[PDB]
Amino acid sequence: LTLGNTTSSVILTNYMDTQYYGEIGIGTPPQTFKVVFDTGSSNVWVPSSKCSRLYTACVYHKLFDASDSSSYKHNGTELTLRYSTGTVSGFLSQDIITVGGITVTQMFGEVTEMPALPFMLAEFDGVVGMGFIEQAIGRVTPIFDNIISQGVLKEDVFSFYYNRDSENSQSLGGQIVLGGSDPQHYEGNFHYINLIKTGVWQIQMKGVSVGSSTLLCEDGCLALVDTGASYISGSTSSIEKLMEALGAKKRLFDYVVKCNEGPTLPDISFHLGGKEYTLTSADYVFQESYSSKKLCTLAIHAMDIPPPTGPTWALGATFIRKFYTEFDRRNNRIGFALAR
Ligand SMILES: *[C@@H]1O[C@H](CO)[C@@H](O)[C@H](O)[C@H]1NC(C)=O
Repeated sequence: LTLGNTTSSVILTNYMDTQYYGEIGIGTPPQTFKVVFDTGSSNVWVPSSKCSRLYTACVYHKLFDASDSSSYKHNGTELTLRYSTGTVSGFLSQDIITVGGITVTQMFGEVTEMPALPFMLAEFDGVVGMGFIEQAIGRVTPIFDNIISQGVLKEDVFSFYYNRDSENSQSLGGQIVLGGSDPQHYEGNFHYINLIKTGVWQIQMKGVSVGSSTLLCEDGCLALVDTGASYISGSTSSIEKLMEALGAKKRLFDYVVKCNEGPTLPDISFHLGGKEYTLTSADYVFQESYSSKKLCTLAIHAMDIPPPTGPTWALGATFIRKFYTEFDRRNNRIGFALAR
């Protein structure tokens, strides 16, 4: 390891409280992309100029064109990246990547196959995996390990702030700090849990309360802390018992409640380290209306994550909006503080 004096921040955009992304530059001169920063994956990719326009997703996103980069280095190795909600495929390339102030030589996927569902619903183009090299497809070095290698970051950590959405332009959608936290977006103290293992941003969860009754994950279970997931997710069995306690109808791939019922829905707590992490109804309901004649989506959905990672709860954007999150690679722990 080597610690310098820099921290660097990335400004994020917030789309409808479901997508949080910022800007990176790839190549010389820079080609800019909107990318999700995702603690649940370890690869960088962006759509490629070599993606058939019969993939409608490649008609609607920014495409990396290697033929316009004087700093491109060929590799060409095929890879497939499986995400919870979809899959992309392409080949490895190397170029210079601009993220915050920071310039790093990085191996990434040029995606040539990008399915309409879900990528036509993406405001972002690509992904910067903030996971460990142990999960990296093609054993490629993740961008954060390559940034640590430079020895410029004050600390071997990064931090996520996800804001509530705005009707304003002037709202900061979110912020990643590389090498630190920003005390301007949290208050009180960080409270830390140690990872199960190095190699996955996953921690032990001791319980899940729905009011006063600890009626879920009663023994113990796993929480993946997933900056790239929109929702809080548990296992189909876990959720159908959560969603019974709340009084919510199962639809295709979300649960709903009558909009008028939304505000009187109970608190949901998550026991992590020595602290209860409590979300109000306002925190997990898309309160779009108060009518008995409309339906309102919950920001807790059902996801069966396959082994070895799973089966596990995932704490995504619904949870990070309330709790500023620090990802400590030096001490293999996660710190939560109350976001402001
Ligand atoms: C692709 O990259 C890896 C990573 O270092 C390297 O070991 C491999 O031989 C490369 N292949 C080509 C054809 O450039």
